[PDB]
Amino acid sequence: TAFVSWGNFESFVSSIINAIYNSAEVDEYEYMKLLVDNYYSKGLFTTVKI
Amino acid sequence: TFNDVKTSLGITESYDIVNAIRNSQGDNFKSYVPLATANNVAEVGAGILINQTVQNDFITSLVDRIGLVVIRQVSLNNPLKKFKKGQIPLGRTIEEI
Amino acid sequence: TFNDVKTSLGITESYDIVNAIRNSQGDNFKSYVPLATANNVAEVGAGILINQTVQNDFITSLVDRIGLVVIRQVSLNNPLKKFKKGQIPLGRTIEEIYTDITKEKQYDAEEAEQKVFEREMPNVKTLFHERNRQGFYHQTIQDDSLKTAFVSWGNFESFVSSIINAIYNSAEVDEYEYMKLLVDNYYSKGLFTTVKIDEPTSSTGALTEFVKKMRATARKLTLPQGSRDWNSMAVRTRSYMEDLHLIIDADLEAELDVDVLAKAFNMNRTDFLGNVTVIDGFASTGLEAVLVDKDWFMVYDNLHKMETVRNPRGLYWNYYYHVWQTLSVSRFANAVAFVSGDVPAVTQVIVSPNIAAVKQGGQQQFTAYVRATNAKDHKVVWSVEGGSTGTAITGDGLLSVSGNEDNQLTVKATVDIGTEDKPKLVVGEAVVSIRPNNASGGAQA
Amino acid sequence: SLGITESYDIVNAIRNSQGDNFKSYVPLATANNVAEVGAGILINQTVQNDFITSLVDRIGLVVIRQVSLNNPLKKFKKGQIPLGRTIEEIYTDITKEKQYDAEEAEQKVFEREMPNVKTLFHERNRQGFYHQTIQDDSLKTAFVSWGNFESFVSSIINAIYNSAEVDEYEYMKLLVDNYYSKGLFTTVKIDEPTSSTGALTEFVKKMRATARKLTLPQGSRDWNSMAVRTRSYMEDLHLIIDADLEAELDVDVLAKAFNMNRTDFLGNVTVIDGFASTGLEAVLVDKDWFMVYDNLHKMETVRNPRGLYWNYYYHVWQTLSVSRFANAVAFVSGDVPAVTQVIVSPNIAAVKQGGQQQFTAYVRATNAKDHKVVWSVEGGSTGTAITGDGLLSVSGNEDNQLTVKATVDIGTEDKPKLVVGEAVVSIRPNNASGGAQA
Amino acid sequence: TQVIVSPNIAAVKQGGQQQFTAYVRATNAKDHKVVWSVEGGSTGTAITGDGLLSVSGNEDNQLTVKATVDIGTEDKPKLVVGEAVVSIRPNNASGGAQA
Amino acid sequence: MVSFTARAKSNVMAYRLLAYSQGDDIIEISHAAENTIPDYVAVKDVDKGDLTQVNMYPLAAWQVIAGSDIKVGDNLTTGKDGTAVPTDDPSTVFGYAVEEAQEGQLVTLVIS
Amino acid sequence: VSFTARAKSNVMAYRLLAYSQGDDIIEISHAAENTIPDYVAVKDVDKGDLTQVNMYPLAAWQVIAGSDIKVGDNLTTGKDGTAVPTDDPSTVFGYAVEEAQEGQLVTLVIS
Repeated sequence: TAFVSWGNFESFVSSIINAIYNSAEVDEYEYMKLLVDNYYSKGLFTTVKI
Repeated sequence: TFNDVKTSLGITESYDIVNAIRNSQGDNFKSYVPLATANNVAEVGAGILINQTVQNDFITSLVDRIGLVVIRQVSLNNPLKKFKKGQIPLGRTIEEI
Repeated sequence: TFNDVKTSLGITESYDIVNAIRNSQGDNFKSYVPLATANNVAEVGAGILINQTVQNDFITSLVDRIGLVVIRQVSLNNPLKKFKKGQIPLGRTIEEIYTDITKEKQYDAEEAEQKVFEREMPNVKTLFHERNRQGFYHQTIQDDSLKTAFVSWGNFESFVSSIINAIYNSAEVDEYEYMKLLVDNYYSKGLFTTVKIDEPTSSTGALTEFVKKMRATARKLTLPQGSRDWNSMAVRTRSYMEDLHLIIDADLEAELDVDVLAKAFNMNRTDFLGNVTVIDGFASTGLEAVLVDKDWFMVYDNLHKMETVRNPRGLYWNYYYHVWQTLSVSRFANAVAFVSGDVPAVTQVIVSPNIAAVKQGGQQQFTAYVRATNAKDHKVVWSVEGGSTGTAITGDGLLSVSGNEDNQLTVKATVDIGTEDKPKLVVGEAVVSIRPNNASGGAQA
Repeated sequence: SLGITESYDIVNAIRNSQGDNFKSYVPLATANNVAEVGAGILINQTVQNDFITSLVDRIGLVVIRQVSLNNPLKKFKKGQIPLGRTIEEIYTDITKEKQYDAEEAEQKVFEREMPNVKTLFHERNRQGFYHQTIQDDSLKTAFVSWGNFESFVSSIINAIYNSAEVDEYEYMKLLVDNYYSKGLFTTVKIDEPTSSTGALTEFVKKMRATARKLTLPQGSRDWNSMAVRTRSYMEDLHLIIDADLEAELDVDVLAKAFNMNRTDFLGNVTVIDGFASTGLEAVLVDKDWFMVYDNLHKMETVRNPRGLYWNYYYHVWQTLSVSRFANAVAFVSGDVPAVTQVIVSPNIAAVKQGGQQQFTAYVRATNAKDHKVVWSVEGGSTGTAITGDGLLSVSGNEDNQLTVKATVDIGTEDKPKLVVGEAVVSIRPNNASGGAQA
Repeated sequence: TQVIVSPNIAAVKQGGQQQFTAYVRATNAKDHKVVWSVEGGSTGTAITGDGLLSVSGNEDNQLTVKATVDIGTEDKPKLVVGEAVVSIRPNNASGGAQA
Repeated sequence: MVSFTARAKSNVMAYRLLAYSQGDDIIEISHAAENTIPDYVAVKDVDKGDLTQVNMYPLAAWQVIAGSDIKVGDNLTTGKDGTAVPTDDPSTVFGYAVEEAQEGQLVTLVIS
Repeated sequence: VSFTARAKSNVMAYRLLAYSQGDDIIEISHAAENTIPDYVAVKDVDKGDLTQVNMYPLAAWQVIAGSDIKVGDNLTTGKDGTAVPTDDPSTVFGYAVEEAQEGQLVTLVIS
C-alpha cells in the first residue's frame, strides 16, 4: 500500500535484508571493541602511562 | 493519520533566514535579495519529516503526488574483520598451548 | 535625443587629478607633468556614457564616425551544477527512504518453542522533498528597431545572440544563489552538525587547529562501520572519501594556501581531504567550510522551457524562459558546518522515529540524540505535551499511553542550557498518533 | 466528515444493538472502518502505512469519470451549412380536382392554375462559444503516469462538449416555449391532470385521439400553423413531456402501462425536465418540426508563454428555429383563450390593380365553437376594401402596400379581445384604364 | 437533509474573492433561506449575504464557509449546516483603508 | 488609484467604516463614530500602532459589516464599532443598501 | 458595478431618477421636483420592468432640460424628471456647462 511500483517494492524488501547484515557487521565490530574494553577492565593489558 | 504538524517540527530557528533576507540592510544576504522565490526555498528546502497533502495550485482539488522514491542503500562493514581467524563448526573449545 | 551633458556624469571624483593636483605640487606627480595632452587623457580617458555628434576638426560640416564596435561577451556557469541530480516530469514530492539497523537477541531454544511467529518491525526513517521554485526570465528583443543601431550584419547577429545569452546566464546566476541558499537554510534551521572552531583568519595556530578538525571529521565520516551522528536524522551511515565535498570560500583557501601549504614539505598531510570547491558566500556569521556528502543535495529539475510569442503589430518577440526546480537537502546524507565564533551548547536534540503510531495501552521508547557541540553535559528532560490523564513518559523514553487516549501526542525531549534565570531550551519533538485498542476495554475488573 | 449532517451514528447504532435491525453487522468485523471512509474523504488527509509507520500509503489509482451529457433533442438536428445564413423552406400544397368535360375543354386548353406554394425563412441566430483554460505544466504534479495525465486533459474538452450539449438543449426548450409564447401551437384544452384519476384518462384520450389525427395518412390542415394539408408519421411523432406527468400517466391509466415500450401510442416519448411556461403540460410534435442546423464547429486554441497555459475556445454557431409546416400540438391546462390564432390565406400576394385575391382565414379555436371572421383592409390610400367572405379587390390606382386582416374578437362587447390574423398584399401596377362602372 | 456548498476546496488570496453556492436538498416543496457564515479567526474576513467570500488582506488562518438553513421553528432550532474549507494564498501586496 | 500613507490609532478591523484625524504629521484612522458619515472603509486589519495606506478612488459601493439586519434599499449610517446600520435621519446617511444582510454579514452599499 | 432595479412607473430616457424600496428590489421612478436625483435614465423602462443601474461614478451627466438653461446655471429637478435652473442651495445637484432651450439635452457637472 506504500508503493505504486513493483520496481520500488522489491528494492525496499531487498533493503530490509541488507539491514540485517549491516546489523551483523555493526555488532560484530562492537563485540570486538568489547573484547578490548573487557581486557582493559580486567587489567590484563600491560599499561604504558602517557 | 496525523492531524496537525508544522514544518518546524523539532527545529531550532537560529536566525530565521526569511527575516535575514527581506529585512537585510547591507549584510551578506544581499545576494539572496534578487532571488524571486527564496521564501519557497527557505520554507521547505531542508526536507520535510511528516508528509502533508499539497493541493494543486491550478485546480485546487487535485493532490500533487510523489514523483520519485529514492530508496537509500548503505553498506556498513566491520573494520576489524581482518583480525578474524577462521570458522569452526565442530567442537566448542579452543586450546592454546 | 540628448542635449548637453558633462563628461563626468556618474563620477564622484575623490580628487581632481587634472588641475587641482598635477598642476599643483612638485611631488610624485612629476612623471605626468611633461605630458602635453594629459588634460584630455584625464578627461575622457575613463570612457564617456553619452555620445555627442562631435564635428570634424577641419571640415566642420562633416561628422566623426564610430570606427569600431566592441561587443563583449560573458559566459556564466554554475560551480555547483555537478551536484545536480536529474529531472522530474510528473509528480511533485520525493520519498527518500532510509532503512536502519536493528538489535540482536539471544539464542534460547526453550523460549523459541513459543515465539516462532513473533514479529519485529524494521527501523525505517523517511524524509520528503517537494518542488520549491517556479520562476521565469522574461526577455524581449525588438529586432527591426535594432537594425538602426548597427552597420554590419555580423555585429547585428552577435548582439541579438548576446541578449539570448543574457538569459541562460541569469538562469545560472540565480540557480547558484539558490544552491547557496539551501546551505544557509540548513544552518538557520539548525540542522548541520556544528564543529566549533576558532576564526582561522586570526591566528595561524587557529588555522592549523582547524585543519586538524577538518581531517578528523573527514576520517570520521568515512569509517567503514559508519556512525550514528553527523547527520540530522541520526542514522548509521557511511560516507565515501571521494564523495565528501568541502565547500570553502576564497579567503579560507588563501589562508591554507599561503600559510599551511607554503610551509609544508609533505603537502598531502595537511590537505583538506575533500573535493574542495570555492564560493564567496555563506552569508550568515562564522559559517564556513561546509563538508558534505554529494548525496546531500537533492536538486532536481522540472521544466526548462523557452516559450516565445511575436507581437506582429509592434515588431518584437518575447522570450519567457521558464525554470522550475526542486531545490532541497537530504538529511540522510551527513553534513558538517565548521562554525567559528560562539555557538550554543546544544544545537539540536534529535529524537526517535517521529511517527510512532501507538495503540492505546501500548508502549514506545523514544531515543534522544543530543547534538552537543563541546564535550559533555545535558541530561534530557522528557515530556508528554498533548493528551493526558494516563499519558506519562518516564525518565527514559517509554510512552505508556492510556486506555482513554485519543488525541495525538507531542513527545518532547528538552535540554536546558545556559542560565538558570533565563533557561534557553533545545527542544526536540516527536509526534505519535493513538489508534484505539478495542480489546480489554470498556470497564475492567 | 466535513459537511456531513448525520441523522444518527451508525457506529453507536450497531454497538448498542441488543437484537434489532443492526444484528447483521454484529457478525461483521471492521464495520467501523467502513463507517468512516465509506462515503469518501473530501480533502485526502495523508495516511501513514500500518506496519512501518514512517511510510506513506500512496494514491494507487486515478479514476477519471468520463460521463457524457447527451442531448435528447439531438436527433432532431438536420445537418450543417458551411456557407450561408438563411434557409428557404418551401412547400407545395393540394390543388382542386376538376371534372372531366370534353365540351368545356375546347377553350381552356391553356388555363393557368397557379400552384399553392408557401415559404419559411430561417436564419443563424445562435453565436456562442465556450472557454476552458488548461495549465498543462502545473497539472503534471498531480499525475504520475502519462496516461492519467492525458485522460484528464481530455476530460475537460469533453466537459466543453457536455456544456455545448447543455446549452443547445436549453435553446430547444426555448424554441418550444417561444413558439407557444406566440400562440403558434394548436392548443388542446385539458383538465388539470393531477387533480383526478379521471382527468388522467381524459389526458391520454385527448392525446391518443390527437396522435391518430396527426398521423392520418389522409392529411389534414388543422395542426400545422400555416394551415397546409400535411401529414405526420407515427415513427416521427415525439411526445415532449415532463417527468412528472409521465410517471402519473404510465401508472394510473394502465393503457400506457400496457404500451410503455411501443413506438405507436403516441410514442417516441421524450421526457424533459419541464416547460418554463405555465399550462404547457405536453407537446406533441413531428421530428421535422425542428430545423436545428450547424453553421460552425471550431476549436481554436491559444498558448500563453508567460503563464504556461493552453486556452481553449470552442465555437458553436447554429440555426435554431422551428418549422411551421410540420404538425404540432400543445396540450394546455388553465385559463385558455377561445381562439389562439387566425391563420390566414396565401400570406403574401402581388395583386394587380383592379385584381382580386380570395383569402381564407383558418381559425384555430379551442372551444370547438363557430366563430365569425371580420375581414378588413388596412394600409393603402385609395379605398381598397374586402368582402365578408374574404375577397380582396384592389381599386385600380392603388399604389401602397396593403395589409389584409382577419379578426375574430373572442372578447366581450364591453372589453374586446381581438385575435387578429394578418396578411400583407403588394400591388402590381396595371396600365388598364377603368375609372367607373355601371 | 443536506446543504452542499459549491466548492469544498477553495484557495483565495489575501484580498481575493470567491463565490460559494448553496445547494439545499429540501425534501418538502418549500423555499429555504441559506444563512452564510465564515468562521476561522484571524482578521475580519466576512462574506456577503448571497455567498461571495471576501478574504481580508491579513488572513492567515484556515477559513471555513458555513451555510445554514433553519428548519424547525423559533425556540426549537434545527440548523442544517454545509461546509467549505478555504486556504489562503499570501498575496501580501495591498493597503489598509480604501475609499 | 491614488494611494497615501495613514496610521491606525485604534485597532482597525476589516470591513469597518473609518474616520480620520490629523495626527503627528500623519493622517490617523480609526473606526467611525456612531451615527455619522464615514470617510474610508477598512479592507485589512491594522492594529493601534500599525502604519498602513489608503487607496483613493470614487468607489460606487462599499462592502461593510452590517451592524444589524438590513433590507434592500435601506439608508445606512454608522453604528457601533464602525458597522453600518439602517436609519432614517438624512444627515447621517452616507449610502444605501442594494442587498440584504443579516447582522454580522457583509452588505454592499452605494454611496450618496 | 451595477445592480438590479425594478422600476416603478414609466421611466423615460434622460430623465432624473430617484430610488425607493418596496417588496425587495430597489424601485426607480422619476425624481420629485425641487430636489437631488439619484440616477439618469439611459433608456425607457416600463413600470414593473427589471433593469440595471450602471454605477460607474460619473462626474457629469447628460440630462434633458425642462427649461432654458444657461452656462454655469445651478440645476435641480424639474417636473417629470427634467432638469431646471435653481437659486435655492440643497436642491442643487449640479450645474450646466452647456446652454439648452427646452427638451434638449444638457451636459451638467454634478456638484
